[PDB]
Amino acid sequence: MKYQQLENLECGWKWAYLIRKHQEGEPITKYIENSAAHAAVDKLIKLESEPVRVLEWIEQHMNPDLFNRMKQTIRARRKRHFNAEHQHTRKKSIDLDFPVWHRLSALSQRRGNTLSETIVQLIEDAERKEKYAN
Amino acid sequence: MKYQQLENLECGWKWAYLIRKHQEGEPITKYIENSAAHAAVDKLIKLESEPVRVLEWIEQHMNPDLFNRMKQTIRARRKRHFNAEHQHTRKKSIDLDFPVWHRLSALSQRRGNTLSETIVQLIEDAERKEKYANQ
Amino acid sequence: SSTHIEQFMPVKLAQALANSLFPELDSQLRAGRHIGIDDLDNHAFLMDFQEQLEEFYARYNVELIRAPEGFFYLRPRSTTLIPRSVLSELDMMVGKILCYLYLSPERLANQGIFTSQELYEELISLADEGKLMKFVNQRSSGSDLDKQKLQEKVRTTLNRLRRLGMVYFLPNNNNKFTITEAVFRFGADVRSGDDPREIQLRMIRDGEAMPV
Amino acid sequence: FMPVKLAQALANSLFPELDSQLRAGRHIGIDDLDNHAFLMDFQEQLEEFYARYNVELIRAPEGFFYLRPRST
Amino acid sequence: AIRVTQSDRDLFKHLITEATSYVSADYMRHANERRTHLDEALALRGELFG
Amino acid sequence: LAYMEGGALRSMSDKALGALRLAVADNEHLRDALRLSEDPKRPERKVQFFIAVYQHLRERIRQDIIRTDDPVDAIEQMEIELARLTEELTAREQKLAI
DNA sequence: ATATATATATATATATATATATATATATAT
DNA sequence: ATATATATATATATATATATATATATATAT
DNA sequence: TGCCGTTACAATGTAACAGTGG
DNA sequence: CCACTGTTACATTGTAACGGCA
Repeated sequence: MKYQQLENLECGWKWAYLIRKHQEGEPITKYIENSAAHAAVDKLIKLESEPVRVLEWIEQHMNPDLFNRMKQTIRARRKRHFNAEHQHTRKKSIDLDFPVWHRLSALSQRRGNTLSETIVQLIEDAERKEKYAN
Repeated sequence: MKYQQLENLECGWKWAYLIRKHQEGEPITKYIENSAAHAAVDKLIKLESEPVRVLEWIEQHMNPDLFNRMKQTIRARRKRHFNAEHQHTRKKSIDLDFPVWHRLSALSQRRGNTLSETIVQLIEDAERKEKYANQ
Repeated sequence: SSTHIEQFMPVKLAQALANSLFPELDSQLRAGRHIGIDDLDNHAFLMDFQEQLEEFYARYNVELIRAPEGFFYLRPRSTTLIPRSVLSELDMMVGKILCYLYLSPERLANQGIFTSQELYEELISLADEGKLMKFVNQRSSGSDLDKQKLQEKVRTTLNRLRRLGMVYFLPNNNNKFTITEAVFRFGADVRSGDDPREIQLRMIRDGEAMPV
Repeated sequence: FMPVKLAQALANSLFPELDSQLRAGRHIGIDDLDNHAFLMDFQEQLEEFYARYNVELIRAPEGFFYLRPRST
Repeated sequence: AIRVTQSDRDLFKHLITEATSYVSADYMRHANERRTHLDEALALRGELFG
Repeated sequence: LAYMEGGALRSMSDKALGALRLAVADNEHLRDALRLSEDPKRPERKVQFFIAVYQHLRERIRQDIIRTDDPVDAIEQMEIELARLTEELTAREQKLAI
C-alpha cells in the first residue's frame, strides 16, 4: 500500500463513475427486470453526498461483471490524483505516428525496457555520440 | 480541402457533440431564460434522427461561445476517421514521465521538428550504429 | 428518477391496465371465459399487450395461454393463486360435439346458427344413447322421462359453456347460438397424430387436462 | 397514464394474494398486520382501482377493509 | 387492409433498397482499393529482392 | 458500381445512411446496430447490420402464404394482394352505394 | 313444481360542464 | 355631450354521465 | 489468490501553429 | 485580409495485462 485511501474522496469517485456508466447505458445493477434496475438506479441517484451508503449500495446491487473494471479505474484514479501534485511525478501524453511507434516498441520489447527507459537510454547515447564527435 | 466533407456524417457528429455537451451540464444554448433553453434542448433531442435540421438548430440556438470548439472538434474527428482506415496513417498515444518528456521536448524545440521527427532522427542514429556494427 | 412509472411497472403494462377495457376482460378471464376472434375489441386488446398480461398474470401462478387457433385463456398451475376447476364429462361430450359441428360441412346450411335440438340429435347420433344416458341417471333404461332429463342436462351444459365463451346466444334468441373457435380446445387430445395414451399424459403433465 | 402510487401499490408483492382475497369477499382486519398496513397506506389509490370495477373499497369504523359490490 | 399492406410493401422496398445502396458501395470500394494496393505492392517486392 | 471511384461511393453511402436514419428511428436495436456500423476500423460491422435488416424483415411477414422469407420475393406476392384488394374494394363500394 | 339467485334493461333523480342571452360599467366614435 | 361596442358577471337550461330501484326472464336446486 | 501500483495503450476534446484559396 | 482545414501537442478518462506482496 503506497497511497493512502480516503473514503469521502474515493466514494465520490465511485458515485461519479457509476452515474457516468449509467448515463452511458451500461447496466449498473444485477437485476435483469427493468423495474428493479430503475429503482436501484434511482436509489443511487438520490444517494449522492454519501460514502458510507454508496459503499453499501455497491455491495448490494452492483453488477458482478463491473467489479474488476471499477476497482482498476479507482486504482488509476487514486494513482493519478496523488501523482498530479508535483511536476516531476506527473505524466505527459503524446501521439506518435504508427511507424515511429512501431520501431520504438520494437526496441523496447527487444531490450526489456519501458518506453521511458528506452527513450532515456537512446537520448543519453545520442548525447554521448555528440560528445564523441565533439 | 484534403478530406471529403460528408454532410450526413458531420451532421450526426455535430448532434452527438451537442447532446454530449448538454448532458455534461454545459450551456449549449444561447438563452439565459430557463424555459427557452429547455425548449431548444428538447427540440434538439427530437432532432436525433434528422441530422440535417441540426445545422439549423445550431444557427438558431447554439451558444456563440462554441463555434471555435465545434469547428475544432469536428475537424479533428474527420481527420481521425479518415486516417483510421490504414495502420500506417494511424496515430499511437503514449505517456512519458516529466523528466523524459522535458528533455525530449527541449531537444525537439532545439532541432525545430516535431516529436515524431525527433524520435525518427534518434532511432535512426541508433539504428545506424547497429547497422555499422552489423555490416 | 422517483415518482416515475418505470420504477415499479413497465410503461406498456401500466397503459394496458389503465385502459377502459381491462376490467371487464380481467373479470371475464378470471371467471374462466375464453376469448375468440368474435370479440374484436377484447381480442385486439389482448393481442396488443399480450406479453404484459402473461407476465402480470404469472404473479397469480396462472398462465395466460394463446392456443394456435388464436384464442386466449387462463390455465392455473398447481400453485395457482386463482382457484381452478375441471369440466364435467358431459361437458366434454358437448364440447367435442360442438367442435364437430364447427368442422362439419353437412350443417353448412345452418350458417353457424344451431339449436339445442340439433345438438342433441347429433350427440345421440355419434355417442352411445343408453350408455351415455347411464350417467344422467344410474337406473335409466330408455325411459322418456329420463330422456327429457338428459335433454335438460345437455341444455344446462350448453348454458355453462356459453358462460365460458365457447358458444354465443344470438342477440335476441337464447334458443339459438353460434359456435366460436375456442371449442377447438376440446380436441387438444387429438390435434397431434400420436398414441392417445401418451398425449393424455403430456396434457395432464402440462396441466391442460386432469383425469376423472 | 396511471397514478404513480397506484402503480406502486399494485406492483407490491403482497398485492396478488390480497386482491384475490378481496375479490373473494374476505375482510381484512387489524390482525393481518402486513395486509392491513398495506391497505392503510394505499387506500387512496385502491379505492379508485376497485371503483373502476364498480365496487367500493370500504374501511369499516372498526377498521377492517372490505369490498362492497354495487348493482353494476 | 389495403392501407396496411401498402405501408408494409413500401417499408420493405425502401429498407431493402437503401440497405443495399449503403452496403454495396463501400464493399466495391474496399475491393477496388484492395486490388490497387496489391498491384502497388508487387513492384516494391520485386525491386526489394534484387 | 465497379467503374466509379471512392468519392462517389462514399457520397452515395452517406446518402443511403441518411435515408436509413429516417427509416430506422422507430427501431431500437436495429438503430443501435446501424450506429455501430459507422466505425471505419471494422467494415464487417456494415455487413452484420445488413443481415439484421433481413433478420428484421423476415419476422415482419404477416401470414403463411407470404412466407417467402427472402424479403425481395415477398414484394411480388404483396403487390398481387394489393391489386386483388383493389378489385374487392371496387365491388364493396358498389355494394355500399346500392 | 316451485322457491330463489342472477343478469339485463329501463325509468328516474343527482351532479357537473357548458353554451346562450341579458344586465351593467367603461371606452371610444359621433 | 351623446350613443354604440366591448368586457364582465350572472342565471338559465341544455346535455351527459352516474347511481339507484324495479321488473323480467330463467336458469338452478330441493 | 486478491489487492495495489504500474505500464501502454484507446477515444475524444482543445489550443496553437501552418497552409490554402477566395 | 479573412475564413476554413490540416496537423501537433498535449489533457482527460477508461481498461487490460504484469508483476510485487500479504
